[PDB]
Amino acid sequence: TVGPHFKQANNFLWPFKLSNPSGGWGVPRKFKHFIQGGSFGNREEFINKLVKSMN
Amino acid sequence: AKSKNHTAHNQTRKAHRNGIKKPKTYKYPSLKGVDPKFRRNHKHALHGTAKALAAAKK
Amino acid sequence: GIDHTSKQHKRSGHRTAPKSDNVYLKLLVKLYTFLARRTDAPFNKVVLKALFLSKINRPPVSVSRIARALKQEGAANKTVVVVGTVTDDARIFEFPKTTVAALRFTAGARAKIVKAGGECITLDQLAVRAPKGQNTLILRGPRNSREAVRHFGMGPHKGKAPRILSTGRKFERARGRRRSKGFKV
Amino acid sequence: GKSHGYRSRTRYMFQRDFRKHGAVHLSTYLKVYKVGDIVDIKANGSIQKGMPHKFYQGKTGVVYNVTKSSVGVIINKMVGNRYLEKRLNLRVEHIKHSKCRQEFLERVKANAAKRAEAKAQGVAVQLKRQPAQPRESRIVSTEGNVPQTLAPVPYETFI
Amino acid sequence: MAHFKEYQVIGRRLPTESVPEPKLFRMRIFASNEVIAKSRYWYFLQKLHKVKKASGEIVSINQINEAHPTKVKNFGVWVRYDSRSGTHNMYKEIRDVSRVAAVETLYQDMAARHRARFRSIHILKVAEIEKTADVKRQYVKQFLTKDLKFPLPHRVQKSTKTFSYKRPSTFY
Amino acid sequence: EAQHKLVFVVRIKGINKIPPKPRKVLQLLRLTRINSGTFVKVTKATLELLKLIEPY
RNA sequence: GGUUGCGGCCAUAUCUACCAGAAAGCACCGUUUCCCGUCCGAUCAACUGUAGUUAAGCUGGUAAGAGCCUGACCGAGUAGUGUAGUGGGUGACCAUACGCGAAACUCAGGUGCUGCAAUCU
RNA sequence: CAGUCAAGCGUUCAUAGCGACAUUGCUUUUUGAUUCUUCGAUGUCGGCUCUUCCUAUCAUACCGAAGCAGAAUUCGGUAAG
RNA sequence: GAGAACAGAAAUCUCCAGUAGAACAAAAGGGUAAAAGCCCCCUUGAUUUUGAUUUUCAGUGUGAAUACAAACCAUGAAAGU
RNA sequence: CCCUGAAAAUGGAUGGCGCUCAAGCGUGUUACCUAUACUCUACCGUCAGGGUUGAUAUGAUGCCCUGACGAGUAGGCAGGC
RNA sequence: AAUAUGUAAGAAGUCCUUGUUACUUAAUUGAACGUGGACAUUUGAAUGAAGAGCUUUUAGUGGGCCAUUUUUGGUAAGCAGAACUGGCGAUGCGGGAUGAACCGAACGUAGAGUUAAGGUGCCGGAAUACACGCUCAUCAGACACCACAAAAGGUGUUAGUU
RNA sequence: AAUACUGCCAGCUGGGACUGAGGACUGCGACGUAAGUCAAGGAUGCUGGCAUAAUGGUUAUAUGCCGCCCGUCUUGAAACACGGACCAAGGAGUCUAACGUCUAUGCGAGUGUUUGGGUGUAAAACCCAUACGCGUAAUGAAAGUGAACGUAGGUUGGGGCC
RNA sequence: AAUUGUUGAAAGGGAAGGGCAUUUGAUCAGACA
Ligand SMILES: [Mg+2]
Ligand SMILES: [Mg+2]
Ligand SMILES: [Mg+2]
Ligand SMILES: [Mg+2]
Ligand SMILES: [Mg+2]
Ligand SMILES: [Mg+2]
Ligand SMILES: [Mg+2]
Ligand SMILES: [Mg+2]
Ligand SMILES: [Mg+2]
Ligand SMILES: [Mg+2]
Ligand SMILES: [Mg+2]
Ligand SMILES: [Mg+2]
Ligand SMILES: [Mg+2]
Ligand SMILES: [Mg+2]
Ligand SMILES: [Mg+2]
Ligand SMILES: [Mg+2]
Ligand SMILES: [Mg+2]
Ligand SMILES: [Mg+2]
Ligand SMILES: [Mg+2]
Ligand SMILES: [Mg+2]
Ligand SMILES: [Mg+2]
Ligand SMILES: [Mg+2]
Ligand SMILES: [Mg+2]
Ligand SMILES: [Mg+2]
Ligand SMILES: [Mg+2]
Ligand SMILES: [Mg+2]
Ligand SMILES: [Mg+2]
Ligand SMILES: [Mg+2]
Ligand SMILES: [Mg+2]
Ligand SMILES: [Mg+2]
Ligand SMILES: [Mg+2]
Ligand SMILES: [Mg+2]
Ligand SMILES: [Mg+2]
Ligand SMILES: [Mg+2]
Ligand SMILES: [Mg+2]
Ligand SMILES: [Mg+2]
Ligand SMILES: [Mg+2]
Ligand SMILES: [Mg+2]
Ligand SMILES: [Mg+2]
Ligand SMILES: [Mg+2]
Ligand SMILES: [Mg+2]
Ligand SMILES: [Mg+2]
Ligand SMILES: [Mg+2]
Ligand SMILES: [Mg+2]
Ligand SMILES: [Mg+2]
Ligand SMILES: [Mg+2]
Ligand SMILES: [Mg+2]
Ligand SMILES: [Mg+2]
Ligand SMILES: [Mg+2]
Ligand SMILES: [Mg+2]
Ligand SMILES: [Mg+2]
Ligand SMILES: [Mg+2]
Ligand SMILES: [Mg+2]
Ligand SMILES: [Mg+2]
Ligand SMILES: [Mg+2]
Ligand SMILES: [Mg+2]
Ligand SMILES: [Mg+2]
Ligand SMILES: [Mg+2]
Ligand SMILES: [Mg+2]
Ligand SMILES: [Mg+2]
Ligand SMILES: [Mg+2]
Ligand SMILES: [Mg+2]
Ligand SMILES: [Mg+2]
Ligand SMILES: [Mg+2]
Ligand SMILES: [Mg+2]
Ligand SMILES: [Mg+2]
Ligand SMILES: [Mg+2]
Ligand SMILES: [Mg+2]
Ligand SMILES: [Mg+2]
Ligand SMILES: [Mg+2]
Ligand SMILES: [Mg+2]
Ligand SMILES: [Mg+2]
Ligand SMILES: [Mg+2]
Ligand SMILES: [Mg+2]
Ligand SMILES: [Mg+2]
Ligand SMILES: [Mg+2]
Ligand SMILES: [Mg+2]
Ligand SMILES: [Mg+2]
Ligand SMILES: [Mg+2]
Ligand SMILES: [Mg+2]
Ligand SMILES: [Mg+2]
Ligand SMILES: [Mg+2]
Ligand SMILES: [Mg+2]
Ligand SMILES: [Mg+2]
Ligand SMILES: [Mg+2]
Ligand SMILES: [Mg+2]
Ligand SMILES: [Mg+2]
Ligand SMILES: [Mg+2]
Ligand SMILES: [Mg+2]
Ligand SMILES: [Mg+2]
Ligand SMILES: [Mg+2]
Ligand SMILES: [Mg+2]
Ligand SMILES: [Mg+2]
Ligand SMILES: [Mg+2]
Ligand SMILES: [Mg+2]
Ligand SMILES: [Mg+2]
Ligand SMILES: [Mg+2]
Ligand SMILES: [Mg+2]
Ligand SMILES: [Mg+2]
Ligand SMILES: [Mg+2]
Ligand SMILES: [Mg+2]
Ligand SMILES: [Mg+2]
Ligand SMILES: [Mg+2]
Ligand SMILES: [Mg+2]
Ligand SMILES: [Mg+2]
Ligand SMILES: [Mg+2]
Ligand SMILES: [Mg+2]
Ligand SMILES: [Mg+2]
Ligand SMILES: [Mg+2]
Ligand SMILES: [Mg+2]
Ligand SMILES: [Mg+2]
Ligand SMILES: [Mg+2]
Ligand SMILES: [Mg+2]
Ligand SMILES: [Mg+2]
Ligand SMILES: [Mg+2]
Ligand SMILES: [Mg+2]
Ligand SMILES: [Mg+2]
Ligand SMILES: [Mg+2]
Ligand SMILES: [Mg+2]
Ligand SMILES: [Mg+2]
Ligand SMILES: [Mg+2]
Ligand SMILES: [Mg+2]
Ligand SMILES: [Mg+2]
Ligand SMILES: [Mg+2]
Ligand SMILES: [Mg+2]
Ligand SMILES: [Mg+2]
Ligand SMILES: [Mg+2]
Ligand SMILES: [Mg+2]
Ligand SMILES: [Mg+2]
Ligand SMILES: [Mg+2]
Ligand SMILES: [Mg+2]
Ligand SMILES: [Mg+2]
Ligand SMILES: [Mg+2]
Ligand SMILES: [Mg+2]
Ligand SMILES: [Mg+2]
Ligand SMILES: [Mg+2]
Ligand SMILES: [Mg+2]
Ligand SMILES: [Mg+2]
Ligand SMILES: [Mg+2]
Ligand SMILES: [Mg+2]
Ligand SMILES: [Mg+2]
Ligand SMILES: [Mg+2]
Ligand SMILES: [Mg+2]
Ligand SMILES: [Mg+2]
Ligand SMILES: [Mg+2]
Ligand SMILES: [Mg+2]
Ligand SMILES: [Mg+2]
Ligand SMILES: [Mg+2]
Ligand SMILES: [Mg+2]
Ligand SMILES: [Mg+2]
Ligand SMILES: [Mg+2]
Ligand SMILES: [Mg+2]
Ligand SMILES: [Mg+2]
Ligand SMILES: [Mg+2]
Ligand SMILES: [Mg+2]
Ligand SMILES: [Mg+2]
Ligand SMILES: [Mg+2]
Ligand SMILES: [Mg+2]
Ligand SMILES: [Mg+2]
Ligand SMILES: [Mg+2]
Repeated sequence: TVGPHFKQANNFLWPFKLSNPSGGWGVPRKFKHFIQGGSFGNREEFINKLVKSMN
Repeated sequence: AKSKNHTAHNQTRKAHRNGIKKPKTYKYPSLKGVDPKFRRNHKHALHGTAKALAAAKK
Repeated sequence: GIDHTSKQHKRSGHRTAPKSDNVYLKLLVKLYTFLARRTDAPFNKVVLKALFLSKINRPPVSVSRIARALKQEGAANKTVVVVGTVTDDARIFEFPKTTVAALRFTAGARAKIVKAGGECITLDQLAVRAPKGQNTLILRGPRNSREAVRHFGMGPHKGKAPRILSTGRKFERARGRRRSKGFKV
Repeated sequence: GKSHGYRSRTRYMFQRDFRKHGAVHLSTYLKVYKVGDIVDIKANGSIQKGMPHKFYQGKTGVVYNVTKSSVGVIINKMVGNRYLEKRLNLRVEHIKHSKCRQEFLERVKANAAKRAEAKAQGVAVQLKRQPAQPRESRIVSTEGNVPQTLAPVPYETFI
Repeated sequence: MAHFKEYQVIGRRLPTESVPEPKLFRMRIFASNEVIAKSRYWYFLQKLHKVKKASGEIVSINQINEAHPTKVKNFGVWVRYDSRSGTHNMYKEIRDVSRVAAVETLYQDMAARHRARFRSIHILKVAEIEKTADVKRQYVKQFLTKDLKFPLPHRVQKSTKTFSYKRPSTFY
Repeated sequence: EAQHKLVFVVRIKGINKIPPKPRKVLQLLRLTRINSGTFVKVTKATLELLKLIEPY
């Protein structure tokens, strides 16, 4: 909710430590934007499926 | 026997080891090179308000 | 691998036990490492460290410096602690009462401290008397009265005393020291 | 050989702005400076005396000495991997009051108000600046405003 | 660029004090997911209006599902693309069953025949051709002649083991 | 809708050959190794940060 | 509101052609004993405020005026540019991705604001 | 050493054979430029000898073209047997 | 530019326009119009004592420079310089 | 896209074999292979944070919990043989 | 303009009262340093902080080379010289057959898993997988850096334009 | 109405692989009316095989994949750069005078017995008077002069203590 | 020790030697109880 204490609530959490995505990446080359068929920058609603494969 | 002439490759790399110290700030800085006439009086005027505060714990 | 942000495998850089090898010194450390782990009282952590300190960081507290410290307002009954030797000083003619805890007292110093109707306490008797260090006055000697610091930071316009082995004129007092022989510092 | 003198490279740096030459206008000598004022250094092409070095052009610093015709500004000069302190003896035509601090002051005098006017009301204040927050939820209406479909357009030449 | 969906997109020049309710423009983008679709929307709006994403906002992004997906249609298609020597408009005709399934083969055809990748095409217009004989292009008109039939000769069978003991037919 | 107010970032690109500026922001977001990942509150004064490091 | 002495910002105050300016003020204007300076009382100095004038200075208005000033989704999200790719291309060069973004151009509106002090139908 | 445009040369006729101004290439037996390799050493012109390879073919084989009547020549193809 | 005997492309005299299109030892770049330019008048501050400061920098030196302090002077009605 | 333009010296190189509705070119969709990287665990060493003199057994530079990190020439230091 | 760059975002702060002097004002005027007094962590942006500050003494180094971008001389150069960053040097590992510098990823000893760059006919682990086209070369073609080709042509075929 | 697609469930459930660190108890829980029970701060139960070269170690060989000569100087060496046929044994940052930082020890406004004398179980240990050396005063070319206005000052941070 | 003779075992299609791993041959420790 990004509530009043999100700074200390957030920084309390030690930076997360994911695996390489399980399915793979779905792009062929990663270091392009998402919009250009690569993997970086804001992909929005989809940052999830990615994360739930790296977890 | 000509040799490289000059460069600056690898000198911000070195600058940012021990990394460009911030300039260091002091309450009550030096009066160095302040108006000699201002100081003459100020010394006398500091000597005055001093006196006025030992006379204040009499 | 990791973008390291801080030099890895860093040593803390504070002594962790005296470098000296004196049995008695190391016992004192055991007294105070204990005292300091189990007493939540400041004075025990300060003393513990200072016992690790090298001779250079243990300048002598003189007996007159001690005398003066008592003249602080409301300080005249506190018991002064000097983690290191304490030296005599014929320059005060008088000297007060109190009780000085110290690593060492010189011949001259305990004389004057006792002669004044006083007491000389080794560091472990002070423990017993003041486990929380209640009512102590810790003094340090002056660390930069050392000769060597004169020559530190030498360089032009630092006015900082040559490393020189004879002195006098003929000994680094011409060119680059005066307006009329080249220049000045 | 190469050249490297006190004013080198300052061609346009010390030039005069356009149709703004001639004597300088008298408010420049009216402004009053006391120790601790923040000043913005900018050399004046027309006053050759007491002129800042080209380096300190566009550099701000604080006046440490006030004298008949001149201020004394100190400026922090990062040389090497450090900063040194340089004192600069500028003339008044070349210095000026930095508005950099205005927004502060106009906000501290204002941070007094909101504080008193709210304490004397019943606490709750909040007077820390916050970055631009994203936009909230909204209903953009369609009445008198049907969407206008656009397309890409073919390739013309016109020449 | 992928498997395509059609999206209407709608944006408008972020409101101001003296211009609340700015004007709203729609496009129909042909893209694969909604994140690309909005990218394209801004790509093209800044080719017509004084906007950018920085100063506007998308009002609605809505998928458009083909109206009759089991009605074969004849699609005319209008395109602008960049070649290695300049840029040029085109028109092609695609026979398929949904505006989107056509945009797919378009980008394939453009790629195979004119070496043009996604980045260089602009889909000017896609349109269902109502009456026949407005079908201009031949590679389509072939398939609109009455009671049409045709064999599929020299038929070739996907062998599922490495060795075979027959000797194939291509019969059909 | 309201613009999103919170973002989650995971570092994609490895450790080496990274230019000084974004190499700094990656640290201030605690993303100092590949495939680790933090939350970031979405405000201009971080949205620029987010911008500064998309390639990674 | 005018004017004047002193101003601030220093063309929305400037440039070109006309026109209008009550009152007071400014001006031009009269004299050459005296201080004063000129090849020349034109400028500079003195005396008169008398003997004359709104001609000019000066103030304001006119103009599809020049100039200058302001603005706009005018051009133009263009030109340039920070970042990205094992993008395209023989190259020259060029698309696209996340951002920042001119100058000209074209249309509109404007044509000194104002401080201290004295004075004026 | 080879091209492209083709204004011109060629009685006439641009291109049989040539070709200006321009412009595009190639080659590495020219010569430069460079100083990467060798200065505790790669023996340094020419010839003699003798082998092999390249083809941008001088001859020989079979061809197309000609401003080829014949004879002679010329431009060109396949070609280093 | 428009005007005046010899006098002419150029001698000297006058009026108008004139943002600097001139001049300021010198190379060039800044800068300057009741001036910084030109003509005049009075001058020696191109002086005495010793520190701070900027550029070059090692924040040594040398060169050059800035702004004060303390004298003695120049100019001008004066502020000033 | 293909062809012509397109000429060098031992015999030879899309890495090789070979491939032609490709095993070629453009583009799309999935599945799959495997770094000293990533995730989890174990062990070593380093650094750090804590706990523990209470006797009546054996290490207090010791014992116990905990977290993070580990490339390396010249070069420093350390602890060992 | 972009990119780059100076300062600022408070307790060393802010507000009232009225003390010192030989500077300075016409002037207790101002300047400068102060005594007394009023207001605390939403005390004045964000993110980070395996803390911050400080001193002394000493090694090696002071032949450099490459890559993208900017960039000077040169027809050019695997040429010579600058700028920013990243590298190689000093660094192995995976990909690029091969290779100092490219791509990926930086190394304690191991296990299981997932991947990067790059690949999956056979050599060779991995679809002789899927789908639309295009190409037939009596010197086809086949993956960045990279191991080169141009003007000009074609009634080969392909799809487009007026 | 259905379905697809995208998303969620602190809904059920099968197969397969790797691990099993720890070693009384102690924590947070979970199920039970309850007694007790549990998958809740790290593997136990049951059954069999051999008790040996079975497992394991060493070694030779073979087979898959990988592996250039080391040393040096160099931007760059496996280099078509140098030394090196092979073995043993020698073989290179010392000692001294005078010094800087640092540390340990002694004593401390002083400190240094060892030129010397005394003395001895005789190059040892033990002892010691007079000087000297460095330090406890500085600063000037020198003649020379020579460190308390004051609780050895005022201000601002300061650990610690009260 | 280099280097050599004999004997024994073993490998050897333009060097030899090395890494990880396992077959086979030879040899060996410990551990059951
Ligand atoms: Mg898998
Ligand atoms: Mg799956
Ligand atoms: Mg994948
Ligand atoms: Mg790939
Ligand atoms: Mg997982
Ligand atoms: Mg040389
Ligand atoms: Mg060179
Ligand atoms: Mg050099
Ligand atoms: Mg110490
Ligand atoms: Mg001390
Ligand atoms: Mg001393
Ligand atoms: Mg020293
Ligand atoms: Mg001396
Ligand atoms: Mg000097
Ligand atoms: Mg020059
Ligand atoms: Mg210049
Ligand atoms: Mg002017
Ligand atoms: Mg001057
Ligand atoms: Mg797009
Ligand atoms: Mg655009
Ligand atoms: Mg386009
Ligand atoms: Mg199949
Ligand atoms: Mg964050
Ligand atoms: Mg932020
Ligand atoms: Mg963005
Ligand atoms: Mg009148
Ligand atoms: Mg007059
Ligand atoms: Mg008038
Ligand atoms: Mg009139
Ligand atoms: Mg007037
Ligand atoms: Mg006008
Ligand atoms: Mg463009
Ligand atoms: Mg750009
Ligand atoms: Mg890259
Ligand atoms: Mg590129
Ligand atoms: Mg070109
Ligand atoms: Mg753009
Ligand atoms: Mg226009
Ligand atoms: Mg030619
Ligand atoms: Mg021609
Ligand atoms: Mg003919
Ligand atoms: Mg003909
Ligand atoms: Mg002819
Ligand atoms: Mg021709
Ligand atoms: Mg060539
Ligand atoms: Mg060549
Ligand atoms: Mg030749
Ligand atoms: Mg050489
Ligand atoms: Mg040579
Ligand atoms: Mg040799
Ligand atoms: Mg030889
Ligand atoms: Mg030779
Ligand atoms: Mg030879
Ligand atoms: Mg020889
Ligand atoms: Mg003929
Ligand atoms: Mg004939
Ligand atoms: Mg004949
Ligand atoms: Mg032929
Ligand atoms: Mg032959
Ligand atoms: Mg042959
Ligand atoms: Mg005349
Ligand atoms: Mg000269
Ligand atoms: Mg000049
Ligand atoms: Mg004037
Ligand atoms: Mg003259
Ligand atoms: Mg002189
Ligand atoms: Mg210097
Ligand atoms: Mg220095
Ligand atoms: Mg220096
Ligand atoms: Mg320096
Ligand atoms: Mg010197
Ligand atoms: Mg100068
Ligand atoms: Mg093709
Ligand atoms: Mg060969
Ligand atoms: Mg080839
Ligand atoms: Mg292949
Ligand atoms: Mg193939
Ligand atoms: Mg393909
Ligand atoms: Mg799938
Ligand atoms: Mg498959
Ligand atoms: Mg690896
Ligand atoms: Mg590992
Ligand atoms: Mg401990
Ligand atoms: Mg290491
Ligand atoms: Mg060891
Ligand atoms: Mg030993
Ligand atoms: Mg711009
Ligand atoms: Mg900044
Ligand atoms: Mg008084
Ligand atoms: Mg107070
Ligand atoms: Mg902050
Ligand atoms: Mg934090
Ligand atoms: Mg910390
Ligand atoms: Mg050093
Ligand atoms: Mg050094
Ligand atoms: Mg040198
Ligand atoms: Mg050196
Ligand atoms: Mg050297
Ligand atoms: Mg460039
Ligand atoms: Mg070069
Ligand atoms: Mg790089
Ligand atoms: Mg490096
Ligand atoms: Mg080297
Ligand atoms: Mg390196
Ligand atoms: Mg590397
Ligand atoms: Mg490899
Ligand atoms: Mg690769
Ligand atoms: Mg990549
Ligand atoms: Mg093979
Ligand atoms: Mg296989
Ligand atoms: Mg061929
Ligand atoms: Mg050919
Ligand atoms: Mg050939
Ligand atoms: Mg072939
Ligand atoms: Mg390419
Ligand atoms: Mg290759
Ligand atoms: Mg051409
Ligand atoms: Mg062509
Ligand atoms: Mg064609
Ligand atoms: Mg066209
Ligand atoms: Mg579902
Ligand atoms: Mg579920
Ligand atoms: Mg167990
Ligand atoms: Mg266990
Ligand atoms: Mg219950
Ligand atoms: Mg249980
Ligand atoms: Mg056995
Ligand atoms: Mg066995
Ligand atoms: Mg056995
Ligand atoms: Mg067994
Ligand atoms: Mg057995
Ligand atoms: Mg054997
Ligand atoms: Mg072996
Ligand atoms: Mg190999
Ligand atoms: Mg070797
Ligand atoms: Mg070399
Ligand atoms: Mg090399
Ligand atoms: Mg080597
Ligand atoms: Mg070689
Ligand atoms: Mg040599
Ligand atoms: Mg040799
Ligand atoms: Mg030996
Ligand atoms: Mg030796
Ligand atoms: Mg040392
Ligand atoms: Mg000691
Ligand atoms: Mg003494
Ligand atoms: Mg002795
Ligand atoms: Mg004897
Ligand atoms: Mg005796
Ligand atoms: Mg004696
Ligand atoms: Mg003595
Ligand atoms: Mg001394
Ligand atoms: Mg003295
Ligand atoms: Mg003297
Ligand atoms: Mg005397
Ligand atoms: Mg006195
Ligand atoms: Mg006195
Ligand atoms: Mg004070
Ligand atoms: Mg052989
Ligand atoms: Mg047993």
